[PDB]
Amino acid sequence: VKVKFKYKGEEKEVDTSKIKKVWRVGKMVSFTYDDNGKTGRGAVSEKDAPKELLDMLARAEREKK
DNA sequence: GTGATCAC
DNA sequence: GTGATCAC
Repeated sequence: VKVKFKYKGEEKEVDTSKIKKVWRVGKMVSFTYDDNGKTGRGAVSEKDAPKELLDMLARAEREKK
């Protein structure tokens, strides 16, 4: 599935399969991605986040340490 | 300010 | 070792 986001301003969308790290900053979801390139970075509202990313956040919220 | 990061 | 980013 895809998440569309703001960083800079050229608009963006990314397959959740290409998302390295996910975490919560306040009521915002922040993540890093890419592979062929640099580590891309993005964030979206925690309300308007696609269930999949939230699944990934939940995954990251239980990781030990 | 908040996490985590990149990019300088 | 600090600013710039991101949604509030």
